[PDB]
Amino acid sequence: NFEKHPKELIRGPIWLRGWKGNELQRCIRKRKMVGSRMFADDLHNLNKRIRYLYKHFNRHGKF
Amino acid sequence: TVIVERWWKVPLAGEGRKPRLHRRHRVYKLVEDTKHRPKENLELILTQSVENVGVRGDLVSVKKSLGRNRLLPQGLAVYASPENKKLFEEEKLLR
Amino acid sequence: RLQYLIDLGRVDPSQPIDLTQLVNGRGVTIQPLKRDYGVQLVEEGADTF
Amino acid sequence: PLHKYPVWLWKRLQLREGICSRLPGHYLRSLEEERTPTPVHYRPHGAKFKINPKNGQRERVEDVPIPIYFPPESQRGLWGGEGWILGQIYANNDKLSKRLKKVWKPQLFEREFYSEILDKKFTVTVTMRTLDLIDEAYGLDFYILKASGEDLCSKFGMDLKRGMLLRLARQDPQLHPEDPERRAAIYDKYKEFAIPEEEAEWVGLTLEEAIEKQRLLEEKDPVPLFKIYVAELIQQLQQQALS
Amino acid sequence: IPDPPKHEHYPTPSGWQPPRDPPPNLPYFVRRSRMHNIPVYKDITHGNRQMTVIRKVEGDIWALQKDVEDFLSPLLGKTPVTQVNEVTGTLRIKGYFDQELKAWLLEKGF
Amino acid sequence: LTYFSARKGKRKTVKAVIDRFLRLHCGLWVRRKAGYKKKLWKKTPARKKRLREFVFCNKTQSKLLDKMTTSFWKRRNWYVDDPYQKYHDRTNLKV
RNA sequence: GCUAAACCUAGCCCCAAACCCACUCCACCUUACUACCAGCAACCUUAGCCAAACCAUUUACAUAAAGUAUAGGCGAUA
RNA sequence: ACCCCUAUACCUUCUGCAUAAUGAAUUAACUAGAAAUAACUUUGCAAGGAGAGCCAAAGCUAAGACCCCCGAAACCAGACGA
RNA sequence: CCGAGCCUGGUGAUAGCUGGUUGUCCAAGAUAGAAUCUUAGUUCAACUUUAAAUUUGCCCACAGAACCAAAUCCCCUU
RNA sequence: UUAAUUUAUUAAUGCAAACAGUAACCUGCAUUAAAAAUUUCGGUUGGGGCGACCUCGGAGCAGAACCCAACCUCCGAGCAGUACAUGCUAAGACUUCACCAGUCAAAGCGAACCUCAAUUGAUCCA
Ligand SMILES: [Mg+2]
Ligand SMILES: [Mg+2]
Ligand SMILES: [Mg+2]
Ligand SMILES: [Mg+2]
Ligand SMILES: [Mg+2]
Ligand SMILES: [Mg+2]
Ligand SMILES: [Mg+2]
Ligand SMILES: [Mg+2]
Ligand SMILES: [Mg+2]
Ligand SMILES: [Mg+2]
Ligand SMILES: [Mg+2]
Ligand SMILES: [Mg+2]
Repeated sequence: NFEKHPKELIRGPIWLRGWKGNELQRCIRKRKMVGSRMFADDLHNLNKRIRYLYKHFNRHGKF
Repeated sequence: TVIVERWWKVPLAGEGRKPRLHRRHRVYKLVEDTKHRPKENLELILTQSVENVGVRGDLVSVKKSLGRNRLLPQGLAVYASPENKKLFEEEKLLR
Repeated sequence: RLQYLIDLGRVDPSQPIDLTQLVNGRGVTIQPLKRDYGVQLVEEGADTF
Repeated sequence: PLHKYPVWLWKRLQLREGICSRLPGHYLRSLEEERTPTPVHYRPHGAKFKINPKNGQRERVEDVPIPIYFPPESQRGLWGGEGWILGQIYANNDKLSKRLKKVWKPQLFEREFYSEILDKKFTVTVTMRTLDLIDEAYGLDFYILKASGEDLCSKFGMDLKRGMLLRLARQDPQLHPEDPERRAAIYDKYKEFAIPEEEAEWVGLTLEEAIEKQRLLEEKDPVPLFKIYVAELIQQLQQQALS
Repeated sequence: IPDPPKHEHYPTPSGWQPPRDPPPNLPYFVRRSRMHNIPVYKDITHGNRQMTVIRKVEGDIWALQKDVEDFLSPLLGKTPVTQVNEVTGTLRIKGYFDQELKAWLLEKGF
Repeated sequence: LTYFSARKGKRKTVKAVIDRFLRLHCGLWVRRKAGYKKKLWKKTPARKKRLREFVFCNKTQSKLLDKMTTSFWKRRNWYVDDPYQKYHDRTNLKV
């Protein structure tokens, strides 16, 4: 009787639970959902990744 | 005091949320100064006859400098607060 | 479209046809976001009604 | 890995955890308030909706404050709400011209102020804005009292306010003998305000200072265990006697 | 979804007609949709390629296909070119013959 | 043209295109001829007339424009009395 | 036949959950690891690479509304 | 097994390389195509589709399938050095 | 290794430049021009690939294509 | 640096703001300096430099449908003149090998009873 969606069955990291995403997109989600309570050394890394990823997608490849 | 209009528009963030700001929102454009304004005059009740500038008991509009650096410190006058106004009126009536 | 709906049972003409009823029937889907201001009645089935 | 609580909440947590919890309820409330101060260096968007140009359409209009900077000179004496503004200007106010940094300073002064509740003349760094405020509130004391803690803008001012509150509470002799009537009159001027004596002690304090005060209050010497033991023994004896 | 009311005279205005009882005995049968329409559809694969699809076919699809071919050969002057898929009881016929197909189906009594 | 945005992670529209062109639902792109509000004196009447017409974009151009915008600008919009409403859908095509 | 080869399990990664650490004695801001003598004190926009195919304004740092309204050498882009 | 006849290493870069153009002693292990709009495909349903919002003059939901690596001189922020 | 130190960070800086891009087999497959701080690049066109829909496509024969050579265009039959 | 854009720093001034009186020191806004600070240093080219050229049109090369280069050979243009229906619109075409720009134009409605080879320049902004 549609009490629960199958997406509520899945156990995982909170930022991607029933949410498919993309590399860059996933990073962004992580930064928003969790980043506040994230380890300084890792938050910085995440930010860097995001910076890189944007550059790679929005500029670097083909087509 | 300087009033500083903000160039570049803060992008408007919610009821209970701070709006994060950018190094271009840090750019301002000064609209006005509180200085370079028409000098206003302040109301005082005189506790003593002063020269021709005031009559005892009366409520006068003085130059602010004169109010702040002569009259008030020397007990020659008091602010136009509604509190003491009544008292002064009463005194006048009595007189 | 309206006629078709009537024929099919959904949207009862013995009751009033308000927007809500139409929506329930699922003749007219509308969406306030993307600024729809409701239904407009159109001439397309003028005769044969 | 991940933290339990975010980093912006750590300070809050700290309060709960230790000595800061032993601070009273009425004081921590002040710390927690942190309202929006009075606008000084910007004209506010008084109405929440305006209807802008370009398109005839109402839209929301929030007013985001200019950050402000108070250098530690301003903690020593009453400046207004105003402090140093740190910003950037476009050169001749065209955006296509160069952008260059700017510091806008308040016009400072040095002036005496007699305070009825304190019976003393305080030389103060006093901006024109402060003077104006004082005039508006009539008395300097009144201004000090009336001015909300965020609004007041100075440690010195806060201290003064606290002192005034204390005076109001205790009803201590400021004018000494031969002026009881005068004192009474003064008190009656400020029947408004006048918080309980215990609260007025804590008013206008930093966090660290408050903590220190708390520590001082509950320091003491450790009580001899021997005494306690003796007491216990006595109690036991009494019990025995009873039975 | 409600089953449609029993009208006085068929075919109803807006050219509707129910699936006639009893079922017409044949090698094939065509179910109707949710909405009680006879399921023949237009489709445009590329920008160019235009086709029609009968997709609720049941039993002997081959027979149905043959019948369709017989029907449509006099209009085109061809053998229509049909891709039947046996698994999902469907029939990709090349070119639009949608309305006509529907009419034919109605006549048959599905 | 920002294939993935910073915050939402969606594609963005180049708003130049939006400013300048009208996408019909059929996917024609309509444009005002360039040089149409300029140096009209020296121009012959015929030329002026030509320049005051709208024009349909080339296939390649259309494709470019489609890429440059998001699917929002390609939706069906049921305006009350937009003068272009009749051109959105296409009639009587054949290859 | 020498050189060599081979070999799982140290441990580690990513989650989840839960808010951590910190005086045996002695020493440790003087030249730290030093037993023992008369004067200071913290707060003050980030930038630039880079993108704009140069470069000066300018370039981000739950879901849906929405990449919408707006901004912008009205362009990059935001 | 040689002896006879046939036979201008490889990669890259080139209009064109046996070139006397680059690279590479050899073995071992490590070492470089990753992103959606729009298309196509096959399912599902179908004047509707979709587990709200979005799209819909045959559509819509679904999956599948395209978009590298190494390398400056540089610029700036904050430390450390006579 | 001072025309402006060294270290860390921004920094996987940036390179229209160079070098490199790793299983098998088959198939189709070559350089008209444009603009362009542009000719070491690019974006249109042209050629090229695939998947579609289609009706004509190439070879062409008489007629025909100003005045101030070779040929070509057009072009029914085939 | 006598290329451009800036002066936030220092410079004095000047006007405010503060002041006092009588019949200076600080902040805000202007000024020109000094000092600096961002910054860039177009292309074609029988190497580059120097010189010349860089947009448009007519003639030859290019002899007969178009098209066709060179720092090949030769002329020129960057306007005039007449109108003031150089009014509206509109089938159907051409097109400088793309796009943008250009060109021609039947009918109709309004009215009467264009010349010229080139004679020009997008967008945003004003
Ligand atoms: Mg919200
Ligand atoms: Mg750049
Ligand atoms: Mg450069
Ligand atoms: Mg070489
Ligand atoms: Mg650079
Ligand atoms: Mg020495
Ligand atoms: Mg690189
Ligand atoms: Mg082959
Ligand atoms: Mg050159
Ligand atoms: Mg030369
Ligand atoms: Mg052409
Ligand atoms: Mg005519």
